Formats: sequence, structure tokens, C-alpha cells
Amino acid sequence: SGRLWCKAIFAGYKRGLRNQREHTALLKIEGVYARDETEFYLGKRCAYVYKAKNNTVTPGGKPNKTRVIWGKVTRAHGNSGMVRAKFRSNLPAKAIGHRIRVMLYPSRI
Amino acid sequence: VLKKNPLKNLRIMLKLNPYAKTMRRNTILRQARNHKLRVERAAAALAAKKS
Amino acid sequence: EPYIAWGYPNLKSVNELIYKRGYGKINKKRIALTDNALIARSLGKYGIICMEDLIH
Amino acid sequence: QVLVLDGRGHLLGRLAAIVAKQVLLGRKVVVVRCEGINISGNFYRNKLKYLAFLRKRMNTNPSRGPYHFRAPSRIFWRTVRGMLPHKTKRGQAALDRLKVFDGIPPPYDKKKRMVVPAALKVVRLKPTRKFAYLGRLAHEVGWKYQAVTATLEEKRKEKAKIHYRKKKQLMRLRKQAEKNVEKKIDRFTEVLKTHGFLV
Amino acid sequence: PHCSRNPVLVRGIGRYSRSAMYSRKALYKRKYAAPVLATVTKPVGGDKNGGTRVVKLRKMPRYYPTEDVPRKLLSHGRKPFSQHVRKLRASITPGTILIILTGRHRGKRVVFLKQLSSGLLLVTGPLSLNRVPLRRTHQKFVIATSTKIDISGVKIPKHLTDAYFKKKQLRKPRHQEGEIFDTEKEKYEITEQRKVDQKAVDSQILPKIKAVPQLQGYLRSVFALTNGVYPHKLVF
RNA sequence: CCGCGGCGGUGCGCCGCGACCGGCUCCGGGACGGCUGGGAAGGCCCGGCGGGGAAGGUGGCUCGGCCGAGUGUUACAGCCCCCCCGGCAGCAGCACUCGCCGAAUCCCGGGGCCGAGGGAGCGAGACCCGUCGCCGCGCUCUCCCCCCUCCCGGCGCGCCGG
RNA sequence: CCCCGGAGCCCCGCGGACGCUACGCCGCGACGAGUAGGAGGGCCGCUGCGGUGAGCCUUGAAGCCUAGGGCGCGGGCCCGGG
RNA sequence: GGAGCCUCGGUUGGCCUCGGAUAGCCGGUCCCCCGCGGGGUCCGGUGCGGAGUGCCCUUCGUCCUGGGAAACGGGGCGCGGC
Ligand SMILES: [Mg+2]
Ligand SMILES: [Mg+2]
Ligand SMILES: [Mg+2]
Repeated sequence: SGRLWCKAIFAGYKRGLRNQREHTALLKIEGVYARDETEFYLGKRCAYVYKAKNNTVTPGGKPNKTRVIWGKVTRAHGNSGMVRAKFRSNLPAKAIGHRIRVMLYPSRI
Repeated sequence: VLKKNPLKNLRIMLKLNPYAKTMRRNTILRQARNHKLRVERAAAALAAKKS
Repeated sequence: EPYIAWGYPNLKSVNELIYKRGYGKINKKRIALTDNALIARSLGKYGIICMEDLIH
Repeated sequence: QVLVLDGRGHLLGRLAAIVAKQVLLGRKVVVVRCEGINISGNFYRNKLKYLAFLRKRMNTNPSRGPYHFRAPSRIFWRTVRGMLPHKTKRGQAALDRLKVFDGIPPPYDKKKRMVVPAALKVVRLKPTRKFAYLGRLAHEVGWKYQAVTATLEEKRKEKAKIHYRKKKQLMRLRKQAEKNVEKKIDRFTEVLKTHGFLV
Repeated sequence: PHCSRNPVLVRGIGRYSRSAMYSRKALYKRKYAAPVLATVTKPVGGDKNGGTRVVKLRKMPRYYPTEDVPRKLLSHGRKPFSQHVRKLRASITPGTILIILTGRHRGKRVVFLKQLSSGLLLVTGPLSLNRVPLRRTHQKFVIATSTKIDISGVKIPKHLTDAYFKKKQLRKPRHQEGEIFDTEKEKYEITEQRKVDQKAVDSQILPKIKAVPQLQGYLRSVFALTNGVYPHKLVF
């Protein structure tokens, strides 16, 4: 009856200064800021969840306007608890500075 | 042929050098032996502390 | 000198290099030492008939 | 869902740095009491540094050239604008989240407002070092509304002192209330200190 | 048909040796001194006039395709799911409590009953309390809370297994084309055996849960992440 | 037509799992060697031998209630410290993490990630298939016994006989 | 101590691919910047000739156009509709 | 109150002293001064801040009946005045 996903912001792509490598998102998971606090989140399912003009299908549901791009937090990115993700398609860039949901549900807990 | 890494893949190590089996049979047993003997020292030290 | 790092390897170093990255030169084709049949075929005329002999 | 940061006691660029990254991660921020921001380095030092910035103008038509904003809010906005990619769409979007004020006006004058302790003067400077209030600085470079901003803030502080007195009054009654009731909240109050509050 | 005369030391390393095993197995004293055309192989039947007829079991085919794929390469160690070994997080022990993370029973709290043959969990958030029946779940989509009921001596039915907790309907042909055929059928009906199973199991648990104060109320409730509380910080 | 029997290729579209191997990156455990056959330490205390700061001391003065606190001097040991002789098991590169270098003197278990890329059966009365090398084992064709007990059988949940 | 028109086959010397356009097919290694310049291959492309497709074509050739479907690393190509 | 294109972000709230930093916070004043408060002194508490943003508030299944502790609290987009 509430929220079963931890909040996270799409920081932007894995990139060098002047070559962005679009196939790898970086994820600022809310409340975690140490390459330490982040072994929880390794290998968790994650959703860029967004809605669009035309209708879609929906697993166990009637046709909707919301769509998602699924992905997976792979590894911890640099000291201050950023995390790398990788998504079944690359994230839009429209997406920068927006919510992506890091689930709990490939749990090892 | 795929190179399976001997150092991870026990049976590949054995294929290349069968004396590994024994060397590793020893050094499980050896380490267990000594681990037991450490507990036995620790129990005697606790008994000496109680006395 | 300023093109290399070098020095005196351990026993373990010689093992780890040979087992993890031991590749024969066998008819000028870099081939991985998957069996002693390879080492023997080439070095067996010296008494070297296995990975272990090679390491020694 | 929104930062409100009391810019008093902070350091101009030090705060702006932190605000920029918040703003780039979609955080809507408000920065309040910007005249109270204070800049390291003795006053005179910084006045000249501003006065130099004033000199910078597009010779052939100043009307185009770098617009030197006087108000401390706009100054602080300018320095945060200098740490975003503000020529981009995403940069421009980022600034649109940030909302700066000389003094502390009516939405936020009854909101609790945070303090970035990593930009704070008492922490980041040696006590024997000198600094400048961005107000004074703003005032002398042509900011019109110092005194107005002062006269409105004396009202606010008087208005707030009242709120605090009533707040205190409730807190006090609540401390009394517990003592009045502490045999019929005793086996609740016990359980809230096995799992470690109330201590 | 004796068991394994050397035990396991490590996966792939027996405790003993070659030489100890020779003596244990006793290879001394167990020394084994041991120094078509006309006749048709596999057809044959009966029959009347002329005589008996020689049939041919497995008769050569009446169509060859124009091209067909050519074998594979043996491949060593690739077991089918049934023959797999099954794991279980040490956290999940019998009569522990879970938070089911994924399905319709989502965030609902539950009691864990057993690991089935499959490797799935069997589960019950006693239908009574929670509205979660006898039900399968996966280890991987479940949080093993550090809260246990003592479920030791409850006789879960032997007959309830993977095979029973398994979806049922739909065959092939019928009328098919039009605006009909198995878009209806409509409802999974609960059945009476299923209701009887639940009734039996819950009663054994249900007293046990209650003994723990507030536990029923905990098992009624639903888990969800509020503000300021982060999975990685908190424990369950 | 029902068998979804045996084999072969497949999935309309979106999904998930599982175990096996390869390559990685981490985590947790343990067991060893060497040294100034580590240095310091701890613990027990005993007998001596001096030296130093500076003391349950004394003393000038000051500050508080003979006592407590703050400076100052000669300095023994009734606060300690340091050297020297002689001797105990508790040490152990020590979870009292004070300072190394390592591993035929080294092993076990666990997690995250990416990838699977090949295809030694195209016979007419008898397999549409295994498998090579390595590990051992495991088993049996040798007898013994012991235990537990899952199925089944028997006797009184207990005991006896795969 | 016997014969494969039958040992039943992990090797079979009695006969031999699903495979064998031998300018074909298959396996192992290694390597791959490039102006000027050189060489090879183009089932890349244009126009005409000898051959050849019992080719195609008023039941619609060439050309032209195409937010149609594809192939090829590419030169290019093939189909759908107009 | 009913349908119905489109644009999206979101997925508990926090309703506030002032400020200090070689200092602060809270009480209570027995006592004194000022306009239930404000200022003072004195005393008593806290101070790696529990009258803590390392915080607080809020609960997250629905109903039934039939006990206890808690109990006049909540509502009707309940309605008029200050
Ligand atoms: Mg080249
Ligand atoms: Mg050229
Ligand atoms: Mg939604």
C-alpha cells in the first residue's frame, strides 16, 4: 500500500570529460554516499518509468500510457556512493535529473 | 581448445599436474589439524585463567 | 632500463605466470599449454615432459 | 521536496558550488537572506574585485555588455550561474529550479530553512581571517534597497520571536503533560526506550 | 551397494588417498582371476494364407526432408532443471518471516513453511490474517526478516508439493476462430481440497503466531518505504 | 483423433528463473614461514646497583575551605622513570589490529558484473549415440559388522526386520 | 581361434561426406594508422559486339517518382506501389 | 455532476526564534525593573547537543462481534460570526 522502491536520480551517463559512453547510466541513489553504503544495491532491478502519448499494454493490467526501461545496478561508481547502472536500452537524456526507481527485488537479504 | 584456468579449475590443474591432488589434500588436513590445536591451546588458557 | 620493470621472481610467480598464462610456441603458433602432450612433444628431448618440469 | 537555505553565515562561492550540483540533480532550491552571505578576504579586497567586474563592458554598446547585478540575491545567482552549463537547455533548466532572495519573503519566512555547514564561515575560515558581508559590498556598488531590506527583517524577527515564545509555551506544557500522565503512558514509554529513544 | 568409502574433504577432494583406499576397499583379496544373414534379428508376427509374415518394428521412413541440421558436440555438464542442486539463503529458516516483494501480495508479510522440490519457497501469511494463502514464492523476491515463530512441530501435508501448486488450464483445438474459445472459462476456482489444506495448516501455525505479542498485527500490516528510511541503513 | 511418448529443429510478442563453464571485480573465514630464530608489550614477582625528573615531603609566597589548589628550591624514595646485573610458563608479526616481508612456507567458502557461439551420424533385417584425456571416487562381481532410520512388512508414539 | 552384403560401430586398411563450384570446402596461429605512390580483388557500375538464358515484355519494356520491404563493409543491388 | 483529446513531473508531511562560536540551550525565580509577556541578577538542570534534522509528526490492508486499557474526540469538501 506504499512505496516498494528506493529513490534515485539519473546523474548522467558514464563518461570521460569529452567522451560520454551512453550505454552506462550513473545513479545517485538517495541516502547513500560511500563506496561502502552501496553493496546493498549491487544487482538490483531498476526502472526508468515514464509516460507517453500513445497507449501501451501492461502486465496484469489494462492498457496504459506509462512505459518503462528496465535495468540493473552493476557496480559502485567512485567513493561518494554513486552507482553504475546498465539498462536494457540506453536511457533517453531527456531523463537527466529525473527519478529512476531502484527496486529491492533481486534480494540477497 | 578453450583454456580453462588451472588455478581455478581443480581438474585442469590435475590434468596438467596430478601431484596437486595430494598437495591440496594435505593443506586442508594440515590446516584443520592446526586449527583444532589452536582451540585446544585456547581452552587450556581459559582453564588456566579460571584456575 | 627506463623501458622496463624487472627483478627476481618468486616461486609462486613462476607458477602463476606459467599456469594462468603459459603458452607454447608450437610450429610458430602461440598455443595454450592445455596438456603436457604439447610440452613433451616439443621439450621432451630435454627430459622436460610436463608443466611441472618446465617450472623447475 | 524543496531546499530552503539561509544564505547567512555561508561563503559565496562555497555555497554556490553546493547549490549548483543540487540544482543539476533536479533538486529545487531556494536561497534566502542572500545579503547575509559573506565572502572571505577583507572587505576592501572584494570591493575592488567587484569594481573591476563593473569596468568590464562592451565598449561599442554597454547596453549589450555584461550586466552587473547589484542586489545580493542576483549576485549570488550570478555566481551559481557560473557553475552550471547555462548555455545548454539542461543548464537553463537547472537555474530555473534555483530561487534567490534578498532577505526572507513570505513563503519561506514561515518555513524551517537549512544550513550547509560545508559552506559556513565559522567552519571554513580561520577566525583571525577577514571577510566581507555581501550586503555592504552590494550597498556600496549601488544596491538600492539595503535599508528597506533591514526594516522588513526587523519586522520578521519580531514576528518570529512571538512564534517561538508560543512554541516554547507548548513544549513546556508538553513536558508538564508527560509528568501529569506518566503512570498511564508508563508501559508505552518503557518500550520506546528498549529500542533506544528517550535516553 | 555400499556407500562412499572415502568421505568428502572438499568438492572434488576425497579425504583419503589412492593408497588408503586400496586398503579400505581391500583390493588385496578381491582379485578377479578371469581368463544377420538368415537368422532375423528383431521383427516377427503371425497371419493366414501363404504362411506367416515377417513384419519390421521401427520401419524406415516415408519422407526425408531436403536438408536437416547435423547433431551437436556432447557438452559435459549441462543438467536439466530437475537434476539441479537447490540453494537457500541461510537467513530463510522454517517458521521465519518474509516480506514478499513482487506479486499481488506485494509488501504483505508472511510466514515461511518449506522449500519445495523446485527450489521455490512454500509460504503462508495465514489467509486469516493477511489474505495470503498456501503459496509458492522465490527466495530472490522476498526479504528474510529477522523475526521467527517456532514452527518446529507442525505436520505440513506431504501431499502438498510443487506439483500441486501448479497452474492448470487450456488445451489446443476447439472452435477457435471467431469471438470465442478460452478468452472465457473466466475464473480460477479455489476448489475444496485447497481450502481444506489451508484450514489444516493455518490452525497449527495460527496458535503459534498468536503466542508472540503483537505478531498477528505485524502480520496484518504491509511494508513500505517512507521518507528518510533507506533499505541499506535499516535491518530486516 | 488422443497421447505434448522418443528425436529433431521453434518460441507471435513481452518476461522471469535455474544450475554449468569462461573472464573479471570484490567480501568473509581460517592455516603457515622468516626476522635482532623479530622489536616492543603484558603478567608474576624477588634480590640488588646506581643516575634523573621531580614528591605522600619540606619551604617562601599566593588563592580557596589543619585540609584542598597554584608557583619556587635541595633532592633521598614512601609518584614514577632510566641504566646495570639474574629468571620465570603466555606467547603468537597478537582482535588490547603499536610498527614487516612473504606462501609448494596456502587453503576454504561467498557475493556483483559481462559473456556462452563451436557443433568428430544423410546405412540397406540389428543405437538416431555416445563421448577423448583427467579426477577419483563410488559401487559392485569379497566377506564382516555398527548405526541411524525413508519406503514397505511386523510387533509393542516406541521397538524389530530399503 | 570361422565370413562385416553384416564387427555393429570412437575405427573400421571391403565402400565411402550432409562436405568435394578442389579457382571448392575445412582447421589452427598471428596481425589491421596512412598522403605521394604501387599491386590485388570487385556476383560494383555504363554503352556495343559473339555466344547463351525454349529469359522477360501491351495481362505493360525503358525511364521517372516514392515518410513502402530488404540485402550488401562498400561500389551498388533486388523487390512493393505510383 | 458525466464523458474526452493532450502535457507531464511526482509516489507522507515538517506551520518559522535570534544568533553565538575563546561559547551556547532550558528552566525557575525567592528578588528587582519595564510594556499575560520583555530585561536583569541569583540559583537549579542539560552541553560531542535526546526540548537531538544522528531529529520530529503521521501510519500502511477492509470489515464483523465482544472484552479489557484509553474515552468526548472525529466527521458531514457540515454550516454562520470574530
Ligand atoms: Mg591499412
Ligand atoms: Mg593514394
Ligand atoms: Mg504513476
